[PDB]
Amino acid sequence: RNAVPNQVTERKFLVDRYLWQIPFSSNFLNMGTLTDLGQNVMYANSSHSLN
Amino acid sequence: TTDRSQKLQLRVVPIQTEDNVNYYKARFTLNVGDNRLVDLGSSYFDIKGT
Repeated sequence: RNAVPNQVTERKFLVDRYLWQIPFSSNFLNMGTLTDLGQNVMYANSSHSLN
Repeated sequence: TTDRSQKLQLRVVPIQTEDNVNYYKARFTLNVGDNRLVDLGSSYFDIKGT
């Protein structure tokens, strides 16, 4: 009954034993080990810098 | 998987809302263009309130 008003909330999360991952795929899911963007982004045997 | 610029997720805001003492209406407009598919198994609501 004597709860204070103006209570601000906050959220967080914790992941342990987990590397975040970003796959190099078209629809971001595993359709194969040799992925599908590994044959047409690298296209006509070209080179691309990255940062 | 195509090359064209289309969106993986989707976010649609409601066209009409309605308030009551005891309910809340939300009416949406799900536009699926030509050469698109969507399964409604991935459909859900995103409620923000207090």
